[PDB]
Amino acid sequence: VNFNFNGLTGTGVLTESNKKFLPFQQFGRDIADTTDAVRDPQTLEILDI
Amino acid sequence: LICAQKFNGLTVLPPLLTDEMIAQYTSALLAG
Repeated sequence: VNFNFNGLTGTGVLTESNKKFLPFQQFGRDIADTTDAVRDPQTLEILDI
Repeated sequence: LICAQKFNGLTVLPPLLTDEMIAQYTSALLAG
């Protein structure tokens, strides 16, 4: 599925939350400069891309 | 880090001979 969160776009498949993040943290970009952990800005959902 | 490298189309390919057949070849060499 294509997805668009907070203006930033992309595509792929989705997985539920497994990490912990930080109380204000919503962006989970990894070592390879790739978005793989996002947060829903309307309900507290953390997702894996 | 391997899957992140794989996901941008930089796909590695497995060797034709696996490790167990290499071990079998070496064991045959030691036996001979």
